[PDB]
Formats: sequence, structure tokens, C-alpha cells
Amino acid sequence: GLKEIFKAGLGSLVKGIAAHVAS
Repeated sequence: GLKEIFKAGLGSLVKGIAAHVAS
């Protein structure tokens, strides 16, 4: 379902991406 893709996908990427800005 889209929930696994959304929750896991953004869950991992948001850290790798936002970390630079929201350290």
C-alpha cells in the first residue's frame, strides 16, 4: 500500500535530506 511506501520512504529520506538544514 502507499502507507508503507510513504511512511518508510519519507521516514528515511527526510532524515538524510532535512538533517543538513534541520540538524
